[PDB]
Amino acid sequence: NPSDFLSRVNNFSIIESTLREGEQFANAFFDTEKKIQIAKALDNFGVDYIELTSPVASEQSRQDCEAICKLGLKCKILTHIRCHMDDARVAVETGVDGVDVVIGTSMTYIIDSATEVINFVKSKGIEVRFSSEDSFRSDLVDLLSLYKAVDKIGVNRVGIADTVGCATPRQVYDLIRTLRGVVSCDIECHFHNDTGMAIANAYCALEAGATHIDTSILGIGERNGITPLGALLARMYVTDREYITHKYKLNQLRELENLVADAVEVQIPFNNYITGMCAFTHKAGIHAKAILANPSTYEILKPEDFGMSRYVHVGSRLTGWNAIKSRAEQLNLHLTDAQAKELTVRIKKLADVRTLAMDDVDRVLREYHA
Amino acid sequence: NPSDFLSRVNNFSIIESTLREGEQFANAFFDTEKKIQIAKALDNFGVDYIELTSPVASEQSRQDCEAICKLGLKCKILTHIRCHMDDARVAVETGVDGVDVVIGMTYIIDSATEVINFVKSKGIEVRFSSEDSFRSDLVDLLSLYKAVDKIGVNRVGIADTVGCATPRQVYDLIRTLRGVVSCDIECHFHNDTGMAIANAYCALEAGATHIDTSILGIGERNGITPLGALLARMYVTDREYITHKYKLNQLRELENLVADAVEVQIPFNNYITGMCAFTHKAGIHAKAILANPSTYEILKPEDFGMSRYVHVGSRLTGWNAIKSRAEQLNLHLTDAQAKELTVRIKKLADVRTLAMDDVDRVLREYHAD
Ligand SMILES: N[C@@H](CCCC[NH3+])C(=O)O
Ligand SMILES: N[C@@H](CCCC[NH3+])C(=O)O
Ligand code: NA
Ligand code: NA
Ligand SMILES: [Zn+2]
Ligand SMILES: [Zn+2]
Repeated sequence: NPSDFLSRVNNFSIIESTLREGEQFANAFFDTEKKIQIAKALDNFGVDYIELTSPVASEQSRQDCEAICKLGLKCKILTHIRCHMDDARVAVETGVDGVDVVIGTSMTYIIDSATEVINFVKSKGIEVRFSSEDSFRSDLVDLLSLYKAVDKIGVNRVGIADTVGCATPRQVYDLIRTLRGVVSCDIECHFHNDTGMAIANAYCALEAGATHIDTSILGIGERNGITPLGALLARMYVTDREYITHKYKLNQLRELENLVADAVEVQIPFNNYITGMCAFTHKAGIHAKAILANPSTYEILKPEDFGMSRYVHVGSRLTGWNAIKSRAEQLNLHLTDAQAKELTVRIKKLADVRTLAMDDVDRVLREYHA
Repeated sequence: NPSDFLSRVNNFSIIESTLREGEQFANAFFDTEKKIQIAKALDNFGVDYIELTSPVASEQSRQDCEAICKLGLKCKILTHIRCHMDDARVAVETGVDGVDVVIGMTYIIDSATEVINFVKSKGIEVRFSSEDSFRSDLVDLLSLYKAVDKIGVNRVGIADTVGCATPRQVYDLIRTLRGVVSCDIECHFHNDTGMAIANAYCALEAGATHIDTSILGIGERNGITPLGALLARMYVTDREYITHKYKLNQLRELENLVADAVEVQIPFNNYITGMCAFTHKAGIHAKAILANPSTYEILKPEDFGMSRYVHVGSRLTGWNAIKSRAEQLNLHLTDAQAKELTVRIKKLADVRTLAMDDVDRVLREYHAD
């Protein structure tokens, strides 16, 4: 009971990191124009913050950070620096709303260096966050003493980052809960998905009092990336439907993912949360009898909350035009006769070149909107 | 730290359910021969149990269950039934090693006693499970497991059929169940909200002894705990245990075998075997972290049959992209093979723009060593 009072499950902010973490994705090479498209779409979608690659990284990186701060977006624009006064100056000139100071223990000297940079940023009227890299493989007592010191100085947020992807949910819960007892400020969390824990860790972090979670569209990032944006929203929606459906424009998630999928040349995985081919499907037939209750009894995600029309009850392999129509009708693409013709021409010239895959259905449909 | 004594993180069994949960996957239509292939590959990979679609489901289900029990596999073959005596008779005749009795208050426990004792009298292992355990009345559920434990079963089963359970709620439930019963505990987790691997992990921490998985997680809706994903997690917790128990270098072929049968791509971000799993960004974006990218390698590629993390500077295109990935996968490609692959890769880009998913797709037909 009492700890429910600290839970942030229906009162948190997303720090969208497709334009920071996502630039570490193996196939991400965003140009200025494509970053701007993504920033605008993220803002329309309803995230509170977007984070950008450090403006010290490169020239184009500094220019793009300046351009994005000039767009008039509703969400706040963040970036990050190393703990050097040099970098801080560059960052505050760009027009960002906040700066993360990142350090690694991954001792008395850290506290001193960190104070100069924190007060400089603060004096420029800018939000300041203080974070550690590889927080779960850093000495616990040193880490916490450091957060305590910077809390006494005054920052807006402190950050925990599982950079390596080894943290487990109850381990995260316990650390965040202790951090929540040590500091008086807000708490942001960043979780790598190497072992499948990035969404679970995000959730436990919120339960323990974290106020801000980093996400990435389709989870793109270093290695297999971080907490996916869509995946977190699916989880948080189950916890509080009315909060998530009103805060975000959930019916825009598919277009937002397709925009990134195009840029980084990937297919939306068949089992992607919400938007994957198979996410809103039930098996009909001899295999529906494999559970005791009717398949429709298990619909934790309501399809129309996410812009879709139904669960598809699959009893046979739908092939050709049949597969396209079903998926298109599920996605609310009201396809004209002329559109239906191209698709079955493209879908043929595809299957004739190579034996068709379930993923190809969504792939040939990408170019279409509701 | 006393509860560490109850943890099963380095001492557990996998109940592989590609041939039960997986048949509920939208595009799964396995024939006898394909089931037999998957069952043999699973046994070689080293899982302790496979689960099969109930032999009451259809004629072909019944036939396929019989055939698989006759293959001489090392792993135990399980099936499941409803709490009905007729179903029990069919199941025991098939030659399975174990039967799960699945239910949805006094009437339940009388019927359950009847079925359990029958199965036990055949010298077959018996498991008692509930469907949608996390949306059932807690006190009725636990009283039920207690009663069934006094009768004596080999295992009790918790199933998050709907995919709403959270890791700490899983931990508390399994932990209470471990206090209530004296027997083994199996857990089944759906992945609608991304919690299936975390729930599996927490269940092991709390004393569960058996976890259901599926290849690529395939199952009803977006499926259950994935086989590869669970092993990646469990490998980090105990590398020596996982690497000596499973044949992890056969994971890719195992997934490709299923992927081909159910007509899907291997997702770009798939645990271990996805295009991107063993990649670092090189360049201006390597500077986004403080430490060298190679500091963050919780999974060692050579433990999973791979040769390196690929350090990505530019966009590798054409045969340059194929070569990089084939060398990562230890596919020693002949000049003849390298030729035909370059032929196809263009005879595909000339139909449309290449996804990085395509690289793994054209490589599927190729084996290591
Ligand atoms: N990619 C960085 C992000 C740290 C974010 C800190 N606010 C990491 O994994 O450590
Ligand atoms: N498909 C069933 C499997 C139950 C397994 C119980 N041993 C479910 O999700 O509930
Ligand atoms: Na406090
Ligand atoms: Na006990
Ligand atoms: Zn990161
Ligand atoms: Zn299931």
